[PDB]
Amino acid sequence: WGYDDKNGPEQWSKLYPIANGNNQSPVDIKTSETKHDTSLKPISVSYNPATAKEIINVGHSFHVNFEDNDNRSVLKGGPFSDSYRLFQFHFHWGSTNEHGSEHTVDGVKYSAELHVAHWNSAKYSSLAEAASKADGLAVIGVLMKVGEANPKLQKVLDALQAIKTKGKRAPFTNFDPSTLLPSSLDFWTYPGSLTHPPLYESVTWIICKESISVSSEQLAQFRSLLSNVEGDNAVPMQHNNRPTQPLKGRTVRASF
Ligand SMILES: NS(=O)(=O)c1cc(-c2nnn[nH]2)c(NCc2cccs2)cc1Cl
Ligand SMILES: [Zn+2]
Repeated sequence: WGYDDKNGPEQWSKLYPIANGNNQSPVDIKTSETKHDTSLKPISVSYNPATAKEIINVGHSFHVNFEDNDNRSVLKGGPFSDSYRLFQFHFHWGSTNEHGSEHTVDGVKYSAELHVAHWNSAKYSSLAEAASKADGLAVIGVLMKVGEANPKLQKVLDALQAIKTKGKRAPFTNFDPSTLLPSSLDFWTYPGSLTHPPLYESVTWIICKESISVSSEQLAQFRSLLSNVEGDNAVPMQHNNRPTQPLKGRTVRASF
Protein backbone atom coordinates (compact mmCIF):
# COMPACT_ATOMS: atom_id res chain seq x y z
CA TRP A 1 0.00 0.00 0.00
CA GLY A 2 1.16 3.54 -0.84
CA TYR A 3 0.04 6.79 -2.48
CA ASP A 4 0.96 5.82 -6.13
CA ASP A 5 -1.83 5.38 -8.78
CA LYS A 6 -1.94 1.55 -8.49
CA ASN A 7 -1.55 1.13 -4.66
CA GLY A 8 -2.97 4.49 -3.46
CA PRO A 9 -6.16 5.89 -1.84
CA GLU A 10 -8.28 5.18 -5.02
CA GLN A 11 -7.12 1.46 -5.00
CA TRP A 12 -7.56 0.76 -1.20
CA SER A 13 -11.36 -0.06 -1.54
CA LYS A 14 -10.60 -3.35 -3.47
CA LEU A 15 -9.20 -5.11 -0.30
CA TYR A 16 -10.70 -2.57 2.20
CA PRO A 17 -14.29 -1.80 1.13
CA ILE A 18 -14.74 0.15 4.47
CA ALA A 19 -12.84 2.87 2.42
CA ASN A 20 -16.37 3.83 1.14
CA GLY A 21 -17.91 3.58 4.68
CA ASN A 22 -19.82 6.16 6.75
CA ASN A 23 -17.10 7.06 9.34
CA GLN A 24 -14.03 7.58 7.09
CA SER A 25 -11.21 10.10 7.77
CA PRO A 26 -9.89 12.64 7.11
CA VAL A 27 -12.73 15.20 6.61
CA ASP A 28 -13.13 18.88 5.75
CA ILE A 29 -14.21 20.71 8.92
CA LYS A 30 -16.83 23.39 8.01
CA THR A 31 -16.78 25.78 11.02
CA SER A 32 -20.35 27.11 10.29
CA GLU A 33 -21.66 23.50 10.69
CA THR A 34 -19.75 22.56 13.91
CA LYS A 35 -21.75 22.19 17.16
CA HIS A 36 -20.29 23.70 20.34
CA ASP A 37 -20.56 20.98 23.01
CA THR A 38 -20.48 22.27 26.62
CA SER A 39 -19.83 18.69 28.00
CA LEU A 40 -16.36 18.47 26.28
CA LYS A 41 -13.60 18.75 28.93
CA PRO A 42 -10.07 20.11 28.29
CA ILE A 43 -7.59 17.66 26.68
CA SER A 44 -5.00 16.52 29.26
CA VAL A 45 -1.76 14.91 27.97
CA SER A 46 0.90 13.55 30.31
CA TYR A 47 3.70 11.74 28.45
CA ASN A 48 6.90 10.26 29.93
CA PRO A 49 9.94 10.89 27.63
CA ALA A 50 11.33 7.47 28.74
CA THR A 51 8.50 5.74 26.74
CA ALA A 52 10.02 6.88 23.38
CA LYS A 53 11.31 3.65 21.76
CA GLU A 54 12.07 3.58 18.01
CA ILE A 55 11.83 5.41 14.65
CA ILE A 56 10.96 3.29 11.58
CA ASN A 57 10.81 3.85 7.84
CA VAL A 58 7.53 2.14 6.75
CA GLY A 59 7.93 2.83 3.01
CA HIS A 60 5.13 5.42 2.61
CA SER A 61 6.00 7.30 5.84
CA PHE A 62 8.03 7.05 9.09
CA HIS A 63 6.66 6.25 12.53
CA VAL A 64 7.98 7.07 16.00
CA ASN A 65 6.76 4.29 18.32
CA PHE A 66 6.46 4.32 22.13
CA GLU A 67 6.64 1.61 24.80
CA ASP A 68 2.94 0.93 25.61
CA ASN A 69 3.18 -1.78 28.34
CA ASP A 70 1.82 0.64 31.01
CA ASN A 71 0.13 4.04 31.56
CA ARG A 72 3.34 6.15 31.78
CA SER A 73 2.07 8.20 28.77
CA VAL A 74 -1.65 8.98 28.62
CA LEU A 75 -4.34 11.15 27.03
CA LYS A 76 -7.50 11.99 29.02
CA GLY A 77 -10.32 14.55 28.93
CA GLY A 78 -11.98 16.02 25.85
CA PRO A 79 -14.84 13.67 24.87
CA PHE A 80 -13.35 10.72 26.86
CA SER A 81 -14.13 8.98 30.21
CA ASP A 82 -11.39 6.36 29.54
CA SER A 83 -7.62 7.05 29.67
CA TYR A 84 -5.82 6.41 26.32
CA ARG A 85 -2.23 5.12 26.11
CA LEU A 86 0.24 6.83 23.72
CA PHE A 87 1.75 4.43 21.18
CA GLN A 88 2.97 6.42 18.12
CA PHE A 89 3.31 9.74 16.37
CA HIS A 90 3.87 10.43 12.69
CA PHE A 91 3.34 13.09 10.01
CA HIS A 92 1.58 13.41 6.65
CA TRP A 93 2.85 15.77 3.92
CA GLY A 94 2.23 16.60 0.25
CA SER A 95 4.37 16.88 -2.96
CA THR A 96 4.52 20.72 -2.56
CA ASN A 97 3.80 23.23 0.25
CA GLU A 98 0.31 23.88 -1.25
CA HIS A 99 -1.19 20.68 0.25
CA GLY A 100 -0.13 17.84 2.53
CA SER A 101 -2.48 17.99 5.56
CA GLU A 102 -5.18 15.28 5.75
CA HIS A 103 -7.86 17.30 7.55
CA THR A 104 -8.87 20.64 5.98
CA VAL A 105 -10.63 23.57 7.65
CA ASP A 106 -13.22 25.49 5.60
CA GLY A 107 -11.54 23.88 2.50
CA VAL A 108 -8.07 25.25 3.44
CA LYS A 109 -5.24 22.70 2.92
CA TYR A 110 -2.12 23.00 5.14
CA SER A 111 1.41 21.81 4.26
CA ALA A 112 1.52 18.85 6.69
CA GLU A 113 -0.26 17.25 9.68
CA LEU A 114 1.01 15.67 12.95
CA HIS A 115 -0.88 12.57 14.27
CA VAL A 116 -0.35 11.51 17.93
CA ALA A 117 -2.08 8.07 18.31
CA HIS A 118 -3.35 6.36 21.51
CA TRP A 119 -5.33 3.18 22.34
CA ASN A 120 -8.00 2.60 25.03
CA SER A 121 -6.14 0.80 27.89
CA ALA A 122 -9.17 1.28 30.24
CA LYS A 123 -11.34 -1.11 28.15
CA TYR A 124 -8.75 -3.22 26.20
CA SER A 125 -5.42 -4.88 27.07
CA SER A 126 -3.51 -4.36 23.74
CA LEU A 127 -3.35 -2.17 20.64
CA ALA A 128 -4.23 -5.27 18.56
CA GLU A 129 -7.51 -5.72 20.55
CA ALA A 130 -8.30 -1.94 20.58
CA ALA A 131 -7.51 -1.34 16.84
CA SER A 132 -10.90 -2.45 15.41
CA LYS A 133 -13.15 -1.19 18.27
CA ALA A 134 -15.33 1.91 17.75
CA ASP A 135 -13.91 3.30 21.07
CA GLY A 136 -10.44 1.74 20.53
CA LEU A 137 -8.22 4.62 19.23
CA ALA A 138 -7.77 8.37 19.93
CA VAL A 139 -5.65 10.47 17.53
CA ILE A 140 -4.69 14.14 18.07
CA GLY A 141 -4.23 15.92 14.72
CA VAL A 142 -2.26 19.17 14.44
CA LEU A 143 -2.28 21.15 11.18
CA MET A 144 1.18 22.32 10.14
CA LYS A 145 1.38 25.70 8.37
CA VAL A 146 4.45 26.48 6.24
CA GLY A 147 6.42 29.42 7.67
CA GLU A 148 9.13 29.70 10.34
CA ALA A 149 11.32 26.65 11.08
CA ASN A 150 9.99 24.75 14.10
CA PRO A 151 12.86 23.96 16.51
CA LYS A 152 10.69 21.34 18.35
CA LEU A 153 10.98 19.07 15.23
CA GLN A 154 14.83 19.02 15.44
CA LYS A 155 15.36 15.62 17.20
CA VAL A 156 12.86 14.01 14.80
CA LEU A 157 14.55 15.52 11.67
CA ASP A 158 18.11 14.72 12.98
CA ALA A 159 17.01 11.02 13.30
CA LEU A 160 15.89 10.59 9.60
CA GLN A 161 19.49 10.15 8.29
CA ALA A 162 19.60 6.70 10.08
CA ILE A 163 16.32 5.48 8.52
CA LYS A 164 16.65 6.73 4.95
CA THR A 165 15.32 3.55 3.19
CA LYS A 166 12.28 1.28 3.62
CA GLY A 167 12.54 -1.03 6.68
CA LYS A 168 15.39 0.76 8.46
CA ARG A 169 14.71 1.35 12.14
CA ALA A 170 16.73 2.99 14.92
CA PRO A 171 16.37 3.67 18.67
CA PHE A 172 14.58 7.00 19.36
CA THR A 173 14.61 7.73 23.09
CA ASN A 174 13.95 10.41 25.73
CA PHE A 175 11.36 12.43 23.75
CA ASP A 176 8.01 13.88 24.99
CA PRO A 177 5.84 14.55 21.88
CA SER A 178 3.58 16.92 23.90
CA THR A 179 6.40 19.44 23.09
CA LEU A 180 5.07 19.37 19.44
CA LEU A 181 1.47 20.39 20.37
CA PRO A 182 0.28 23.99 19.98
CA SER A 183 -0.01 26.19 23.11
CA SER A 184 -3.88 26.18 22.94
CA LEU A 185 -5.54 22.69 22.99
CA ASP A 186 -8.95 23.98 21.82
CA PHE A 187 -10.22 21.24 19.47
CA TRP A 188 -12.79 19.75 17.12
CA THR A 189 -13.81 16.10 17.62
CA TYR A 190 -15.66 13.63 15.38
CA PRO A 191 -15.93 9.83 14.99
CA GLY A 192 -13.75 8.50 12.16
CA SER A 193 -11.19 6.05 10.94
CA LEU A 194 -7.56 5.21 10.39
CA THR A 195 -6.51 7.22 7.26
CA HIS A 196 -4.34 4.29 5.95
CA PRO A 197 -5.31 0.61 5.46
CA PRO A 198 -6.87 -1.18 7.09
CA LEU A 199 -9.04 2.01 7.52
CA TYR A 200 -10.83 0.73 10.67
CA GLU A 201 -13.63 3.03 11.91
CA SER A 202 -12.08 2.97 15.44
CA VAL A 203 -10.73 6.54 15.83
CA THR A 204 -12.05 9.43 17.89
CA TRP A 205 -10.32 12.40 16.14
CA ILE A 206 -9.14 15.38 18.22
CA ILE A 207 -8.22 18.17 15.71
CA CYS A 208 -6.44 21.20 17.23
CA LYS A 209 -7.77 24.67 16.27
CA GLU A 210 -4.22 26.21 16.52
CA SER A 211 -1.63 25.23 13.88
CA ILE A 212 2.11 24.73 14.45
CA SER A 213 4.83 25.94 12.09
CA VAL A 214 7.18 24.06 9.77
CA SER A 215 9.65 25.53 7.22
CA SER A 216 9.82 24.77 3.49
CA GLU A 217 13.22 23.13 4.19
CA GLN A 218 11.89 20.98 7.10
CA LEU A 219 9.13 19.67 4.71
CA ALA A 220 11.88 18.92 2.16
CA GLN A 221 13.59 16.70 4.83
CA PHE A 222 10.37 14.56 4.99
CA ARG A 223 10.11 14.35 1.15
CA SER A 224 13.82 13.24 0.97
CA LEU A 225 13.09 9.99 2.90
CA LEU A 226 13.14 7.03 0.47
CA SER A 227 10.33 4.54 -0.15
CA ASN A 228 12.73 2.01 -1.75
CA VAL A 229 14.90 -0.54 0.12
CA GLU A 230 18.68 -0.03 0.43
CA GLY A 231 20.60 -0.53 -2.89
CA ASP A 232 17.55 0.02 -5.16
CA ASN A 233 17.19 3.22 -7.21
CA ALA A 234 16.19 6.02 -4.80
CA VAL A 235 12.45 6.91 -4.84
CA PRO A 236 11.60 9.88 -2.60
CA MET A 237 8.46 9.80 -0.35
CA GLN A 238 6.77 12.73 -2.10
CA HIS A 239 3.32 12.59 -0.38
CA ASN A 240 1.23 10.42 1.98
CA ASN A 241 -2.00 12.40 2.63
CA ARG A 242 -5.39 10.80 1.99
CA PRO A 243 -8.06 13.03 0.41
CA THR A 244 -10.99 14.22 2.61
CA GLN A 245 -13.97 11.85 2.79
CA PRO A 246 -17.74 12.48 3.00
CA LEU A 247 -19.10 13.36 6.49
CA LYS A 248 -22.27 11.22 5.81
CA GLY A 249 -24.27 12.97 8.56
CA ARG A 250 -21.59 12.91 11.27
CA THR A 251 -21.42 16.01 13.53
CA VAL A 252 -18.07 17.75 14.21
CA ARG A 253 -18.17 19.10 17.82
CA ALA A 254 -16.16 22.13 18.94
CA SER A 255 -14.68 22.56 22.47
CA PHE A 256 -14.70 26.35 21.88
N1 LIG B 1 -3.06 8.12 10.00
S1 LIG B 1 -3.72 7.57 11.32
O1 LIG B 1 -5.12 7.30 11.07
O2 LIG B 1 -3.40 8.39 12.45
C1 LIG B 1 -2.95 6.00 11.64
C2 LIG B 1 -2.21 5.42 10.63
C3 LIG B 1 -1.52 4.22 10.80
C4 LIG B 1 -0.68 3.72 9.69
N2 LIG B 1 -0.13 4.49 8.75
N3 LIG B 1 0.66 3.67 8.07
N4 LIG B 1 0.64 2.44 8.54
N5 LIG B 1 -0.18 2.45 9.58
C5 LIG B 1 -1.60 3.56 12.05
N6 LIG B 1 -0.88 2.38 12.28
C6 LIG B 1 -0.95 1.59 13.49
C7 LIG B 1 -2.22 0.81 13.59
C8 LIG B 1 -3.11 0.89 14.56
C9 LIG B 1 -4.15 -0.06 14.44
C10 LIG B 1 -4.05 -0.84 13.34
S2 LIG B 1 -2.70 -0.43 12.45
C11 LIG B 1 -2.34 4.14 13.06
C12 LIG B 1 -3.00 5.34 12.87
CL1 LIG B 1 -4.04 5.85 14.15
ZN1 LIG C 1 -1.80 9.62 10.26
